[PDB]
Amino acid sequence: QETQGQAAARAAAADLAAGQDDEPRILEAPAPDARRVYVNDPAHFAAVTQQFVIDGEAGRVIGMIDGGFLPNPVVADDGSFIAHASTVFSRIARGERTDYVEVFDPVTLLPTADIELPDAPRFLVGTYPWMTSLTPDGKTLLFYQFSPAPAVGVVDLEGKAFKRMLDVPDCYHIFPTAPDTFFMHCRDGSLAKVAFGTEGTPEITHTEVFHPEDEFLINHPAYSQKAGRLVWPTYTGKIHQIDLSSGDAKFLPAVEALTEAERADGWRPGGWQQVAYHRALDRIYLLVDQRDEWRHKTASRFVVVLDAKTGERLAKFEMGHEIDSINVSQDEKPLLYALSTGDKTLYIHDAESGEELRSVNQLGHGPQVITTADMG
Amino acid sequence: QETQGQAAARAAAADLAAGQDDEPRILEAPAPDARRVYVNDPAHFAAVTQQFVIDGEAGRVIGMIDGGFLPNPVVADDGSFIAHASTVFSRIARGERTDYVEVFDPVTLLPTADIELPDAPRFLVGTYPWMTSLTPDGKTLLFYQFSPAPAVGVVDLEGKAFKRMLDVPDCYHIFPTAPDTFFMHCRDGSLAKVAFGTEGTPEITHTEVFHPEDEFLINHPAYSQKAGRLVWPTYTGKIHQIDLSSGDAKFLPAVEALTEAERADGWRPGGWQQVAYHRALDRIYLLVDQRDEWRHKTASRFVVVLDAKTGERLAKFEMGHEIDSINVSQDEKPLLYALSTGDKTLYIHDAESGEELRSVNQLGHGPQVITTADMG
Amino acid sequence: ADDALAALGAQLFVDPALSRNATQSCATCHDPARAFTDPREGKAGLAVSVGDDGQSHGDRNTPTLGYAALVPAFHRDANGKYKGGQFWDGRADDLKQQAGQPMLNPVEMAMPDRAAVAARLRDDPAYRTGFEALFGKGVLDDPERAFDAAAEALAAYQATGEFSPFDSKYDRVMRGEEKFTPLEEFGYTVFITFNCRLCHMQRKQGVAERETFTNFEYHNIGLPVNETAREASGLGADHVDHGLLARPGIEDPAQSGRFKVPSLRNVAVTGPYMHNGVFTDLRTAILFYNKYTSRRPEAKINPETGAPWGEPEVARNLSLAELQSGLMLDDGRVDALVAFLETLTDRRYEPLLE
Amino acid sequence: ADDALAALGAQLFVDPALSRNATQSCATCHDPARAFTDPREGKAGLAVSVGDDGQSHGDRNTPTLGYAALVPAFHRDANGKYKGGQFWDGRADDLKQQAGQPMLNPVEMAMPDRAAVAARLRDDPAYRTGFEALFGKGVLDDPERAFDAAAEALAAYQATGEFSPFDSKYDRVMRGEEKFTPLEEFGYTVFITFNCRLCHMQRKQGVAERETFTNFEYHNIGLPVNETAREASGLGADHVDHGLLARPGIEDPAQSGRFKVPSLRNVAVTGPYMHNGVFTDLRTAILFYNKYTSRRPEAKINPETGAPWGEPEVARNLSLAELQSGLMLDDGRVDALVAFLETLTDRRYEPLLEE
Amino acid sequence: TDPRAKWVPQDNDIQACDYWRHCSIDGNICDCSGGSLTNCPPGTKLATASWVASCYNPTDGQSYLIAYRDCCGYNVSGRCPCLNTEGELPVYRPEFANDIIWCFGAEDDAMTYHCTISPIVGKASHHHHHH
Amino acid sequence: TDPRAKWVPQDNDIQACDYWRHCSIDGNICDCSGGSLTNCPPGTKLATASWVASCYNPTDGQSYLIAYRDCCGYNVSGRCPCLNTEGELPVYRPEFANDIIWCFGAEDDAMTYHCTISPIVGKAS
Ligand code: HEC
Ligand code: HEC
Ligand code: HEC
Ligand code: HEC
Ligand SMILES: [Ca+2]
Ligand SMILES: [Ca+2]
Repeated sequence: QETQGQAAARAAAADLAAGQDDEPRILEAPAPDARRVYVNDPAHFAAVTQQFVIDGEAGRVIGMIDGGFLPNPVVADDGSFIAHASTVFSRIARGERTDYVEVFDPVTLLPTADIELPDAPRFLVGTYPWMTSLTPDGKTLLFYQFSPAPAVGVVDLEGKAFKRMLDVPDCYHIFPTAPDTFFMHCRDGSLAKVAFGTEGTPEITHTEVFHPEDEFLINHPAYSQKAGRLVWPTYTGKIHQIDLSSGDAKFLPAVEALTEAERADGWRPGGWQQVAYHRALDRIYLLVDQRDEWRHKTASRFVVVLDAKTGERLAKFEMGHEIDSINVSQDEKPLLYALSTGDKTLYIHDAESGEELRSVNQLGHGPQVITTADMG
Repeated sequence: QETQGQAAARAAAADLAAGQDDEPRILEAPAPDARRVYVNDPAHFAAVTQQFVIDGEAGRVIGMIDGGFLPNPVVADDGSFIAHASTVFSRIARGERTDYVEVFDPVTLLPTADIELPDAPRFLVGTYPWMTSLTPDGKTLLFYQFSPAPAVGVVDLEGKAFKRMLDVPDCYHIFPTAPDTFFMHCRDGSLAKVAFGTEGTPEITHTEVFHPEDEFLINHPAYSQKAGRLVWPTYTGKIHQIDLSSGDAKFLPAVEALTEAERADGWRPGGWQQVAYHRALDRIYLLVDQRDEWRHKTASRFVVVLDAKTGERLAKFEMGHEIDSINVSQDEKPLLYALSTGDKTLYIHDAESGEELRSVNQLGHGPQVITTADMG
Repeated sequence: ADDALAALGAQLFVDPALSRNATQSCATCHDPARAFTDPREGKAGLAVSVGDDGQSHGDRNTPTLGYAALVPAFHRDANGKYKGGQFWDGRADDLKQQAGQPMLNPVEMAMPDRAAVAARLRDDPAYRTGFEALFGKGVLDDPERAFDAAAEALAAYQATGEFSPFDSKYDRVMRGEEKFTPLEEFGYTVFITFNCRLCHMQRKQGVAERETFTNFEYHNIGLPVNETAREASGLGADHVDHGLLARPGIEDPAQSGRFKVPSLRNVAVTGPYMHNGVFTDLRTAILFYNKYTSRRPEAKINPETGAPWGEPEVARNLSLAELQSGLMLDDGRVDALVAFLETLTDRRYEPLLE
Repeated sequence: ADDALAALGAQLFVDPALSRNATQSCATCHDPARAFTDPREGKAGLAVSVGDDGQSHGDRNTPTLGYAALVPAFHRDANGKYKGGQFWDGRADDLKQQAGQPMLNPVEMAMPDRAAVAARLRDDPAYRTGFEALFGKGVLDDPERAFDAAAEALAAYQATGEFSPFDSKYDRVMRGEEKFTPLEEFGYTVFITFNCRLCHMQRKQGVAERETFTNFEYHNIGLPVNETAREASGLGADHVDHGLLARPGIEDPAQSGRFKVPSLRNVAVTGPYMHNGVFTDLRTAILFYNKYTSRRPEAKINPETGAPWGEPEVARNLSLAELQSGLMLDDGRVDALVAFLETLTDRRYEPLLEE
Repeated sequence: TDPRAKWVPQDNDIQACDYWRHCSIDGNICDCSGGSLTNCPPGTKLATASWVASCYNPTDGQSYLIAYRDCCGYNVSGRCPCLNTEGELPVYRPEFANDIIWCFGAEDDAMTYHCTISPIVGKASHHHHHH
Repeated sequence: TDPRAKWVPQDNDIQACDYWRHCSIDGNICDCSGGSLTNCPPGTKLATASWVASCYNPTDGQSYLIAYRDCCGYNVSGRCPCLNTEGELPVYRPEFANDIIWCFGAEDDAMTYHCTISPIVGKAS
């Protein structure tokens, strides 16, 4: 029952009693681990923003990173570094725009690379984790550009330089599969495979169209790079699963997050990061609630858990709060992270029972995105 | 009785009914007037900040102005422009610091000057209005520097250029009295008069000590540049009045804002801008409440209004909210502005009766500074 | 009255006796069978039309008369933007002022003067009766009254529901009578979300009673010269078409190179496109807007030539704020836009789409 | 035992017979009437001390022995910072290791060897009695034993209350037995809020039991050569005092130019200042710190000479992080610091404050 | 106050998030930071890009096309925040998608979001979203 | 809770604004953003400047000098905001003044305010 602030008072009181000296210094964050979790605050389109580095076990903020306008956070699955694509202006929200990638050391939180992106090429949009993406080898960062056209930026983190813009068709999101390959989702209902050598056009292949014009796929699919699993819920909780672990897109069976009855009863997914995917347990987590068809971005009070292989429901948690985004740690007995944009609190649940263990409040103005590293 | 958003709904429905056309465009703000009021939001040390331009008569936001770290806003009394001294960094809160002054057109709110200040010379402090100041002719911006020593920076707004840093004694605040002259309050209990040129050691004179080492003069005195009146409360609601209209400091009779019984009962001033002065009425307004002596920065729920000549109490207004900062319009039948940092709300009161008339909410995160123009 | 006046206009419209050699009428160039445009192949293809003399070519594409009666009279509005009038350069105030100009233009109908016009009206017993019933006795004996009366009859004829039937698929969809195809609705959406609607819409906001897909303003979209048309016109390789600045009374250099926003009604069946008929295909006209937005190497290239569009005939006063929308139209959106535009074809010209 | 060993040290401390020509004792250079410092003039003023031969000058200022017994033995902590020891360069581990050195130093007491020191001690019947009582019979017969025993006696005597009485006004104020003047209290507040406390306070945080106003670390503050002292000492124009790097076993080039943070106790009476006695006035040692903070031209000027402070003897490994505090000390604060530092004078030396 | 409930349009207050024209607005109503229903606040830049929505008007029972537009080049207003999603489609259908900072074509390449205006551009009539 | 009441120190929770060492703190408690009671969060820079207060320690009945120090070069943390003013003097007595961003001396010229630490430096006299 002793809180961290209380234990802290006791230790400080004891150091004073014992006459213990200690040097006021810059603390190092604890080595990244499986329970480390990052919460990004897009601050409702504020010109500057914050990333909160959280120890998920202690429910303690272990550091912070400042960002610009709608930055895209990335987190190297192996823990070696974090990075983001950010955007600043010479006069708060006006004047000369600089888009840039920063790479950070994960314990000092110090920037180790700062890479300018030429011609302000970032897609500025409410934050979608897969609009900016690390290749599996951590050597390359890929960001989406929408204007003047769909395009994908290649950033060399190893050489600390921007390389070039790739042409793509009318497609969206970026899911890296190899040092030189990523898939996108296209308007025509297909996925585009993009392979890029070092020069000239990329080689763009399309898959078969895998959903119709009237079946709407969410802006926040779950993608496990180490699995190659793309998990894509529709507005109705229909979930498209696309395997990418052979290099090409195999389409897994389509599965339903909600029952026929529940959908008739008005149950729909809703929120921001509406879907989480645990890699080892091959499991899907989906933020759902009873809502109108066009209330798809509102908070949800329930998480449903289903086996990705079968589609069977494994549990349904009443979260006890207005949740907008979820994610999971990728260790055994994982935590289920439930972020409330409204509360500005990360509620940290046991992913097995759905029980609330601890929470971390005051996480900015309108936090939305949870990222974890898949360190296993 | 009908709200502004109600009237707008009504007007918009009538235009639609009558097939009325209108070009979507950038509005001009209405001409600045006596009941325009500016609210600054230092945002509790946020690296970027907002000023709200408000029509106090309608209680409407008519515009906003973006700023950096703890800017110092100033407002030409004649209405011709507003400006601020501001601070930005190349990577949100880290990297190369740029201090600059912007001047803005008060109706388009466009910056008409961006003047760099060399060697990052701004004093970074919770916003004291009188730590940056316009000379009466509106041609010079003066800004305080603390590090490495007390100094004062001269910015030519007309020629749009930084002029020089002036060495000053161990003194604080800048109350301009003339194109080339300003007073500061000194550690030794004197005022220093500083007369400066383009080059050469400034002429620095001291007034006599006007208070003992144990009377504590607040960081937000009210100064009517047009009246040359400096109204300086102490921690006890004791008010120093210095008349600087002759060009030299004349010490006015001390007045007590609180009665002896009130003081015996723990009434003390408290807040941020605890004092306002109405020039034409020659009235002092002091934020006061029952408080412990070291709660001098907490909100207060009461305003006493007292005749500046006699120290006679004219009113004690129960504000009905947690008010940190007060200020007044300088026209007849003035508005008394009462900003709650907690509520993020400007409450607009009839200054005669103290009756709350209207209020403007959602003013940033921790707004603290009210500035009005003295136009008449 | 307005009935009779229009009926007289109907007669005058198809009467080649209003040309010097009696070989052409309004209808020769504004052919009712081609949405009131010229089907006749000439030196420069369908870009420009051939006058009464059988050789003289104009320097501008012959525009449709459909919906032209919806355009306001020429005026400068309160934003200081010119709006309305007739001709690509707005040099005529209204349909009435315009009517007389082709009759007396030597490169077109080529009557020497109003007298000669009145003389040909006097030859026709049906004109003596028709005119005299509407304008009074001896109207045809006075060249000024006759010419004016003819122009007025022509203007009234052009204002009949026959020129502006509002019976396109678009019209019927907006009446709720039918629906857009998925592609058409996408085209519509694209048209109002991308820059198009900033110029090809009657209003900035609200609902247009009789939409004709033009705000009646003047813009320079930076088109190049049409080589063959220009050659065929005989105006010279030195010549620059200054658009609106050519209207007498317009002196403002910011108007040089600006042309009236054409109504996009029946656009699908009135190729070639723009003031000089430089693009044969509708798809090309759409594509041309990408040169201001797309950074792809193909945006700089006219698909009809396989070569750079060419420099603007007038390099200045380009509507860059509107044109540089920072958004490219991909193939899909151009397809959508073509579909949408085809729905602006009048009922009677729906057979002409293929 | 504890008192007797100290008492033997007291005898040895004042005994000139430990010098070659018998003119010089510890008390000669470490004069108890001047807070254990050298009042004598040499060729370099009071900056450096003159040895027993009456010609030889050292290169460093003779420091107080007051409070020197509060310094820990020389060591490197986990920080990688060296701390403690004796001498300005901390080349002696502790007091006992230090004691024997002035004795055998040809520029100082100048005894040829340990055998010659023993011989002198053997000649005095009070020493035979005193030494043998504490160290056993025949101690004075063995040069190594006799020399070590003397060093120990001398160490023990320096550990007495006599040397570290903690009866300064500062001490009195901290016991609550009186109060600072306005100036002294501002002085103290400045000392703890400006960079001084980063070096001249025992601890980084908490409360020191016996504050001696030094963290016992080694810092290069970028001091110039003291030209006259350097001339007098005869080490040459090309000689660099490397400070801590000159300690045997210190090889780290980053230690060059670093000196032990002196205790500030009795600082008002132990001028001139710094390892080379380069500054005469207490005020001048304080103003020296403004060279790193202040923008004004006068911050670069030594007010005792009217000339630049000068180039640091060792331009590298300066404590710029600490020294470049971004805040200048105005004269008000300087006066405050002087007044505060004067409170650090032991009681018996308060009369010396006047002059 | 029940966020999941079917959104109920009103035609009585443009500053409230249930005003009929705001049916697929994301961000802040310009009328609360010194613009108006259909104009930008001073100092901002009007984007030429729009996203569009058919919003049912409770008053006349007609569905209208709202081509929303962004006023850009200021930090977010922080006043009258609203997020509605009537007919809102995912990003790959951008013409109906509202997470996008629709600041394209703004003067000075302004690309920061301040607030959004809600002008009517016609009377339709979609397919994925009709009344 | 009553903001105007005399401040009552506690020595049992360092994240609450009534922790005894925070008697004249202004800003955010560093312990709330990855620092500790007397250490800066990672990525920030420790100022060498400070301001002092005599804070009563209700554990031992002793007043201690707390020399506050800012962790700098980050946007304000936004966690555990606090503002106390025991013995706080106006700006002209900067030794005891706490509106000032006391980031002087921080590495890399960092001058933005992130949070404040609360180390003891001596007993109060
Ligand atoms: C030789 C072919 C030809 C003939 C005959 C001709 N026109 Fe035209 N018409 C044109 C051309 C070419 C233009 C464009 C001229 C310009 O822009 O300067 C034009 C323009 C117009 C316009 C303006 C439409 C718009 O959108 O600006 C109207 C109305 C018009 N003509 C009606 C008539 C009438 C009525 C007659 C019979 C008196 C007639 N025309 C005779 C070819 C012809
Ligand atoms: C700056 C205003 C403006 C914008 C934006 C604009 N247009 Fe135009 N449009 C014009 C003008 C002016 C002309 C005639 C140009 C000329 O010939 O000088 C024109 C000509 C056309 C034509 C040829 C029609 C004919 O009768 O010859 C088509 C088709 C067309 N536009 C469609 C579009 C589409 C589709 C878009 C959106 C991609 C668009 N325009 C954007 C103003 C504009
Ligand atoms: C020639 C005059 C002279 C004599 C005699 C002398 N000293 Fe010293 N003392 C010095 C000088 C000079 C230094 C500093 C030199 C250095 O740091 O290398 C010093 C330094 C010391 C220190 C280190 C103090 C500190 O804070 O670093 C101690 C302890 C000391 N002496 C004790 C003694 C004792 C005990 C004797 C008698 C055995 C003695 N001294 C004889 C001049 C003298
Ligand atoms: C970066 C560490 C450091 C800081 C900060 C520092 N000092 Fe020092 N001080 C020293 C060192 C080391 C010496 C010895 C320098 C030498 O002689 O080589 C010294 C010497 C002195 C002396 C001469 C003492 C003697 O016996 O010779 C005085 C007086 C002094 N300091 C006062 C101050 C004051 C006052 C401040 C605050 C403005 C201060 N110091 C800040 C480390 C520091
Ligand atoms: Ca044509
Ligand atoms: Ca000395």
